[PDB]
Amino acid sequence: NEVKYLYLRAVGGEVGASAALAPKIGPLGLSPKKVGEDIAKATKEFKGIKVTVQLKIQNRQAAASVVPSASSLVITALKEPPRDRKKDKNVKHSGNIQLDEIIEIARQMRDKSFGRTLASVTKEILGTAQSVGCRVDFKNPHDIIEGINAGEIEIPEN
Amino acid sequence: MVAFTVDQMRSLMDKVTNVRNMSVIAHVDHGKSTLTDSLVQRAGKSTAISLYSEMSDEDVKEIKQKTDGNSFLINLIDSPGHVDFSSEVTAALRVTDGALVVVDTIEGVCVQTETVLRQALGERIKPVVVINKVDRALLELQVSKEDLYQTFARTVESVNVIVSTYADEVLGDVQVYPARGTVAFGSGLHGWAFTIRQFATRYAKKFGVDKAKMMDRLWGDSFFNPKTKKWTNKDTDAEGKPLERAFNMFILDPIFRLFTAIMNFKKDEIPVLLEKLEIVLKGDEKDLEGKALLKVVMRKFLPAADALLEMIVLHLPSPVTAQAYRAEQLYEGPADDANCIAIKNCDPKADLMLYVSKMVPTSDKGRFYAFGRVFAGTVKSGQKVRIQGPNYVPGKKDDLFIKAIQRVVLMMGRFVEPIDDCPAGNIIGLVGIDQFLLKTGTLTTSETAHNMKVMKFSVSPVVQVAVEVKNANDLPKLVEGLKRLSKSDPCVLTYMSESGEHIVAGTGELHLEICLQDLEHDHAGVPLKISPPVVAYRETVESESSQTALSKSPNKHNRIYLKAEPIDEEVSLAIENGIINPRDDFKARARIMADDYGWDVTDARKIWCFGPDGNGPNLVIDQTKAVQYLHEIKDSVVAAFQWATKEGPIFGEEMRSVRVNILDVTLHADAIHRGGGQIIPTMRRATYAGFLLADPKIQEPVFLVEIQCPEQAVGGIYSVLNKKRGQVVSEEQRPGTPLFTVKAYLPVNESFGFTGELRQATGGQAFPQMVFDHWSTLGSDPLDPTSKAGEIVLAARKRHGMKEEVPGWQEYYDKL
Amino acid sequence: IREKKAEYFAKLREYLEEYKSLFVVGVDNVSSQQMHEVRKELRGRAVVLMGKNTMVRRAIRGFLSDLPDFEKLLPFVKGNVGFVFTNEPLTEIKNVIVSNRVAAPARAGAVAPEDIWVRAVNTGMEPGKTSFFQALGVPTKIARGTIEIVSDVKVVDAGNKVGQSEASLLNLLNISPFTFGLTVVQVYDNGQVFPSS
RNA sequence: UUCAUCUAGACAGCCGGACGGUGGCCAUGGAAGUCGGAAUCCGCUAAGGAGUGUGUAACAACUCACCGGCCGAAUGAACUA
Ligand SMILES: CO[C@H]1[C@@H](O)[C@H](O)[C@H](OC[C@@]23C[C@@H]4[C@H](C)CC[C@H]4[C@@]4(C=O)C[C@@H]2C[C@H](C(C)C)[C@@]34C(=O)O)O[C@@H]1C
Ligand SMILES: Nc1nc2c(ncn2[C@@H]2O[C@H](COP(=O)(O)OP(=O)(O)O)[C@@H](O)[C@H]2O)c(=O)[nH]1
Ligand SMILES: [Mg+2]
Ligand SMILES: [Mg+2]
Repeated sequence: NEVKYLYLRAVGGEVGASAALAPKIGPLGLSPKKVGEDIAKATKEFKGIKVTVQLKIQNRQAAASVVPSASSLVITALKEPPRDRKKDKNVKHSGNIQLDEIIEIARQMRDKSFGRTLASVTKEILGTAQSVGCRVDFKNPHDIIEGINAGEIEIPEN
Repeated sequence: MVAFTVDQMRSLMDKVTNVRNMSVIAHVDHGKSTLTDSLVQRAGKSTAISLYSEMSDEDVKEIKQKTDGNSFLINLIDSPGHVDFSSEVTAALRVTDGALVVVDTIEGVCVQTETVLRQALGERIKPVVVINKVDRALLELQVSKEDLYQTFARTVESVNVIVSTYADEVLGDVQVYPARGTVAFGSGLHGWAFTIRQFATRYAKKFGVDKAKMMDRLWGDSFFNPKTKKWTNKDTDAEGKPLERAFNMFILDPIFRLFTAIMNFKKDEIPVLLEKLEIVLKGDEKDLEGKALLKVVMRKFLPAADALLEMIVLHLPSPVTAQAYRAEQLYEGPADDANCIAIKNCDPKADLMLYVSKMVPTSDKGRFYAFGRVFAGTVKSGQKVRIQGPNYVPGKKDDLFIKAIQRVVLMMGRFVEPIDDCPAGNIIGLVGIDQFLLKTGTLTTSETAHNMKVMKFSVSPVVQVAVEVKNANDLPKLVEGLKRLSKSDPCVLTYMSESGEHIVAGTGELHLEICLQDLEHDHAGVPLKISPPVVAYRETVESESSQTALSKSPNKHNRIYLKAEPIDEEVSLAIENGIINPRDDFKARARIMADDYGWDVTDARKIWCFGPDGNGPNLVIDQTKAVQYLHEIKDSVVAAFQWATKEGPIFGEEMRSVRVNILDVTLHADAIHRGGGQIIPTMRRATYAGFLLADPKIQEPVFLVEIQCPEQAVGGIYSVLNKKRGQVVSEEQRPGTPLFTVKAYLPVNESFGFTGELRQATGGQAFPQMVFDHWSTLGSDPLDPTSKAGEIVLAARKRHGMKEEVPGWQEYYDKL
Repeated sequence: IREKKAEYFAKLREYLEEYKSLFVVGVDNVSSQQMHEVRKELRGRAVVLMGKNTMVRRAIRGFLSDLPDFEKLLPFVKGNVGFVFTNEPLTEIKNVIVSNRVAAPARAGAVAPEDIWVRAVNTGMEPGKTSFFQALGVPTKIARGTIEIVSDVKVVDAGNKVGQSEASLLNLLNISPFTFGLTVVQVYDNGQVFPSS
């Protein structure tokens, strides 16, 4: 009924675990169950990945929407063809993400990000992707980052 | 009451609006029995005691209940504070309507105070709080005047946190406040207590100030501001030298001056204060020192027995008004049946509704009067009554008896009072039952009277100890003692373990030790010894019988070739709950077994028997090709499988999830050489041989344990579980309450003393319940005596008297 | 280290000779997130440079060779200070710097500059927080299933530092009593220093 | 003895900051720097570890690496006997 704002990380396209949201939402009155499917409605595209979800709860109504986050956007941009949950430990996902995607990812974060130019944000996401373990343009993200440094992979400052 | 009149209690009880059915609940040592003794002081296990209190017009009108008259009868239960007895307090809560919360001023709100209020507020009981041992803060902690007030405020605030969290959203306003008169303060040991509402009356007789407005001014941020006579609501700095509040300066101050003068031996000042407070003396109290003059003056100045019962009469509900919102809670039936409505009315002329909760011993072995609460109708001594069992369903034949009562009786202080009849909504016991009601149930008259709820309690029997007598010939006296203990104490559980062991189950170590003490001395009368119960294991395989098992008959004319299979657990679970049943028809039970469980269809039809006992979770498969005389030895083969699956070859325990695939059989032509005496031994040895090559392993039972614990103490759950190999499954939180619920798999092997370990690690706030769930296969070899699974086998064999080593596959196998 | 040290000299030299105006800002009790926010606001318009008080003095003292006028900067370079360089309408530059003030959360050990109070209000926190209030002695009631303080309590008295118990309750209720932001001690431009006012 | 830091302010001490992407990849019932395996990135930077410890069920909240404010001339470490 107010500006109350929650931030839960849930695997996409699935209702959050009871222990994940039911303790927090419900002290105000909203039953967890229909909130649970609310994230599912937001997360359809981000299904199979633990994405952040903002909750703008007001008048027993939770505005569920995926919060753009480096790890989430990078992996879902590659679209991560169906990842077998029972495959093995240390689920690996590297694929090959294009420069076009990562700079487009940086735009979605450029608002919140603290970079000066777009080049700063783009190398930032590449640093994120290295942790995620991807392969930007068949090359290590660090190598592209230093490539951006010595005027090799330019960034449209728009 | 010293034998006022047998009819007079009956006549007063007839009034259903002037009666108070309450139980006193508190922490273990917060003085609840002393307060109860002080309540019975002026009246001349938990047996109900009844109290009589008169009243006047002015304070009887100030009662938010439908009532008429000026005398009241109070029904009191002495509930136990120990968590190990947290089941009979639930029994008290079902049989009562009000709760007197005794609270320590020194210790405050403790763990068991937290628990009992949760029980009371779950059962929709209005609590009233009394803060006892206030004398301790005055003489031990030396709180002057303001620290005592602050402790009271902390105590009231702490109680209301419990109330606000656990009060159902049907009443809401059941919060406890001293201003409304719902909180009392006093010292039960010295026999003095008060309420600010009572104190507001004392000053009105001299000041003439209104009493309705003294409630919100004698408590809280409210100051008299003397030298000006203006009741300020804040300190205001008092134009300098900030002044004290009304609670300290009007209520606590007269108490403290009496304490200071009397304890400091101001013989000139004691009479001055006493004559000011209009007290009464005796012929020997003038010659009195401290610690005894203080007790007599305080009981006379502010009598606890007078404040407390008036506290009950005002705020604690009557039966006629609580059953209105409680009837749907005790009645699992619909809300729109005549029997449900008769509960709400509390009318003594409808069909009978008497919930028996206790079996009160009679000083005679096996008479056990049936204590309970009448809900609807009037019971008469010598009337046909339909007894219902806990699992009674009116639709079909169930635990319904058509017996009658011999005598309706009133409970009092360890004496029994027979009366002809009793109206609805009070406390009554019955003579002539305990041969027709094991633990609990209801006593009714209607044909559409469903039994009410089972009276769920927050605890469960989690401490398991095996019991058996040193004297072998004294076995029946123990089992007679066990059955007598099972009916005396309502929470103790006696049963037989799967290893033929007598098990006594209790809530905790203290409760179990109480019951075991009863066995040794009171109930059985025979000295018995107590040990941890023997865990019953199962024997399984985790491979495919690396080479074929070959066994020869004693005459060598018959040979059995077979192999072992690790049957899938889902199929094993299916068999034991009746999905795959031997009495079903083959080629149809096979189809469910094959299509719905992934097995081979041909094997599914070719079923010979289940083991053990003919319906166990073990299988024997006819994998044989065409062969002459299988069908004549089929009976012998299944009998040996029953033998082999009942006593396994590792340490003699039942087989589980073991499939025997009989690859080939070679039988003599003449039946006299392939009889039972030749096939039964050879199949069992072949099965024993087949088992020992398919990586034999042992299965331990695993408890499914669920614990309710508050947030502060959840850490102890994981610490104990991770030390006792527990496997945490899931967590949840109840809506609004901070109570966690942890579901985990705690192995039965490492499950003795777990509750004692859990209670110490969580500070007693954790409440575990356990039930057998499944069998888990240990990964270590049970034939390696130095393995974690091979020490169980070695230990078990020694206890059974078998040898230390396990006979290898070299035995049971014939070289061919 | 010296090569790294000389690089800051080069950066300071370049700024000193390319930005007519520079803002001497006191950054006491200023968080790093706050500093990031200020730089974002001033981005494009201006550049913020911090450094070691002694380092800049030696840098400025040496730079006097080409740019003598900068001598007047030195005496005011003391305490936790930084340099915001701009070529912009200073008033707007000054406003943004001194308006980014962010209320720092109450912290245990910070000397209280006034009398912190917990006024009677509907805190909105669920009843499992009464311990925090009970710890400080604050009288509370549960109205509408939430903590309601009954009476004014002075949680911290002026002067005496915020205790751990004091701070914990205060951070729950968001009663942060001290705000910090980049304050300006001097303004240099057109080769002249003068106060912000 | 060797290697380092130091008037471009060293060590100690007191006080301020110790961020953003980001809840980095994961499995884990839960793990958000701090049960763990692998990876040790980028931006803002005077500076901040995909975190040295306390702590949590996990968050939270403290703390230290790192940089600053004060002071002002020396100091630290590892070795040798
Ligand atoms: C109310 O309490 C109930 C259950 O809830 C509880 O699980 C308890 O468990 C008892 C055991 C039940 C297991 C299954 C029947 C197979 C093996 C049995 C056990 C081991 O031998 C495991 C638990 C613990 C008991 C051994 C160690 C003595 C069991 C037994 O009765 O033998 O049973 C009582 C009757
Ligand atoms: N000083 C003081 N001691 C008390 C009071 N009430 C109980 N006690 C102590 O508690 C002990 C037994 O109390 P009891 O009523 O049996 O505790 P219960 O288990 O709650 O019934 C006695 O030894 C008393 O010293 C009280 O009001 N004041
Ligand atoms: Mg007692
Ligand atoms: Mg952790």
